[PDB]
Amino acid sequence: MENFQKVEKIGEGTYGVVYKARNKLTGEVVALKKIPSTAIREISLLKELNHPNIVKLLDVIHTENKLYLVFEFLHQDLKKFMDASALTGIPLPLIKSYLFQLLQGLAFCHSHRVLHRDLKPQNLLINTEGAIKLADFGLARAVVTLWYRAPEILLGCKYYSTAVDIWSLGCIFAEMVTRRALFPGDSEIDQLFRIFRTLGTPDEVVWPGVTSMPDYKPSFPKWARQDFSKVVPPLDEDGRSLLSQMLHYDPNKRISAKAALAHPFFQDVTKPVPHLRL
Ligand SMILES: O=C(Cc1ccc(OCCN2CCCC2)cc1)Nc1cc(C2CC2)[nH]n1
Repeated sequence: MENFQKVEKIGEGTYGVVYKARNKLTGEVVALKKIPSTAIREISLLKELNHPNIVKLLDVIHTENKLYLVFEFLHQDLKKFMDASALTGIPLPLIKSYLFQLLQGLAFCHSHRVLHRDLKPQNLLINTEGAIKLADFGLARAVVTLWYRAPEILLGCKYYSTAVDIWSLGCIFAEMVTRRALFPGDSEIDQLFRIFRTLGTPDEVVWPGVTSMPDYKPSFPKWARQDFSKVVPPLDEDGRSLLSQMLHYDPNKRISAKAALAHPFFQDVTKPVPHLRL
């Protein structure tokens, strides 16, 4: 750590403090996260999971029982960008470009059997060139917001799949379009009931095996499903169809990142430049 000069506090992550810092030898500006042997090995495997839509893990430093993760630095996160764009809304071609790029990043990690598990706007990082990148990939395996949590996790599935990331990204896509969180739960039951109130209480018809899940209760209220036309106006039919497939209850029916990239919604995808004031 004597090789780094702290510049400013980026924020407080799930694991520890994140600083913007300067590497004293290379002159490199990085993000430094201050955090068992199985953790060392899993984190070391993440150093090889390189993709243009994944924030680069430059180095892993284990000293005096403290673990430091050195990452590529980006100037802005999507949460702050969405707040800054609240009055006008993020233009649809930019939303579409960001969703396309995030799906490319997920398709890559998922092809390597690596899940994010905790996607949220705060860990999606953006630059002046129009890129968007996933941060904290694979750290979950190695107040916390529930808004993006998949229903199978809320229902107590211990062995969840890559579909949990598609659910989180669908929630984020809806929030970029409407300028409001889709399911802003403030407890696990409030989160689950908000999902049920919009998508309908799940049953054996739409989700075989749901009633056998660890935290499923037959006493859950039974709410009717709402039309996506009410949920995400003014999104077009291609976007609503894609979002519906990213929000399927059954993780097995939920669209994969690779199949989502082929969706007609992306026929006219482009890579616009965001308006960024740094
Ligand atoms: O999280 C960001 C975006 C960012 C940048 C600078 C910020 O400044 C923070 C507070 N300052 C105090 C005075 C004014 C504002 C805040 C957020 N970037 C990251 C993260 C990572 C790796 C995953 C670890 N890489 N890049």
